[PDB]
Amino acid sequence: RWRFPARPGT
Amino acid sequence: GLKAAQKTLFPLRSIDDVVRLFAAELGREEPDLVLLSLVLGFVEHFLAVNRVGLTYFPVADLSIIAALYARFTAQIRGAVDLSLYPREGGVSSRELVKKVSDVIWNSLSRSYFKDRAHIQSLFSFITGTKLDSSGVAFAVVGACQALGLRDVHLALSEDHAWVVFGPNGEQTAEVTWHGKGNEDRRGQTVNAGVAERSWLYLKGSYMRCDRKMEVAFMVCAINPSIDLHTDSLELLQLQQKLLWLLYDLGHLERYPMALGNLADLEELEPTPGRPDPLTLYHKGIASAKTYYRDEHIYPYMYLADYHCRNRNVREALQAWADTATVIQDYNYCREDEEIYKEFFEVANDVIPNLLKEAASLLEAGSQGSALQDPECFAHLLRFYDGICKWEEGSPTPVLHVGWATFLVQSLGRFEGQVRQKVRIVSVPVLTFQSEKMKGMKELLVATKINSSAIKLQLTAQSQVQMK
Repeated sequence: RWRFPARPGT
Repeated sequence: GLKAAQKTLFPLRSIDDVVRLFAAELGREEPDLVLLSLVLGFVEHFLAVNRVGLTYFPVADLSIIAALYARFTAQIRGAVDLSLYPREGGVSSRELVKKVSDVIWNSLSRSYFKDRAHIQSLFSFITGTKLDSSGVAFAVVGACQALGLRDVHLALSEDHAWVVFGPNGEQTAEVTWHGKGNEDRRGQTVNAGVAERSWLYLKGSYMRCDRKMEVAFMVCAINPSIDLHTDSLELLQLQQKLLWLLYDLGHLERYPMALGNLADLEELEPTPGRPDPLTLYHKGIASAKTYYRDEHIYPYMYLADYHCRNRNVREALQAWADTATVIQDYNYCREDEEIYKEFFEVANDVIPNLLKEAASLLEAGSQGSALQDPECFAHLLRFYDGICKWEEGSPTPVLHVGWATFLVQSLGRFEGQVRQKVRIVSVPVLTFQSEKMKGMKELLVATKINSSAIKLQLTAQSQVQMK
């Protein structure tokens, strides 16, 4: 999937 | 575009050769964002997307990288005619930035899943005509550098990206989309969002990158995921080494989230002779306090997640309390849903699971339990106080009855004798900022908490069932 770069958590 | 001195390290045959390239570029007047993003994307493609044939490292030949570089620069130079947009005095115009944003946007595949992994780099843009949300903003900044527009820089909040430019770097422009089913605002400033005190625009305490920090962003944007269960060790190592390179040069000083990321990688695989993860998490918090008015949420979330993973209940609760003390001074707005989801998961899943285990361990005779520590009960109360204060003055509510059962359960995990020790005072000792928690003070020390009364106080609900 996609997470904003360097957001914490999984 | 590519100068002779940029080419001498190719071919890149290892992680360390990629690090050497980054070192060389970070030593130049301005690191070449296009070169570096193409290299990362190439290496990521062959280590995470398609590992067929891999024996050690995907060798990056100059001919291959230069041809991708040339495709990018040809596309941007041909589509953006600079003569149409005269530049006074090292300053780009809003019209020029919008033109570059339109060229990138208009190049993308008509229809694709925007939420995929591995679509962050200029390698994805060239080979797949696909970019994720923040990738579009990075690509606009890389295009602007390739055009000679030294004043155009990446701006980052904790959940969005845009650009700054112009006289003194003081202008802002939207260049990409945010979230799912929001309306484009490309070309516009971020001033309405700053004025409304949303988390998305950090009350104006967002990051204004220089070129070195744009390099740090692309490094943080590396995605080692191969699938849901497997990461590339190679890409983890590369990311970790590049982050230390940037750290040593000073380029993470103003980048809290990168410091958290580095701490996370050190916990997974410690580098001998480097700072502990905790030191790095604290450095991230210090960066937010020093450069961003202590208006960031994620420095504290990074710290809390580390304590949670290590089942340090006390320190996890303290860091989530600190998280909530930041959010309390924001207004919850329409496009802040990601941080609502994070608070919801902590209050209604993560904390309940931590306290359930703590309850079992206390039953088995644990000593020094968070459940027998009034300071830990105070941190739980401070967490909810900050969320209630966040809701005050907001255009959209936060709390609802689906929070209330978890609050009652969590409160109940501390015995009355522990709860009684906290002294709640007006302006272990705790002061509440929120009107909702002030009204709940009375209920917090009974041996058996009054569930219905708590529910009434936490929510907009003011009546009970008629029959």
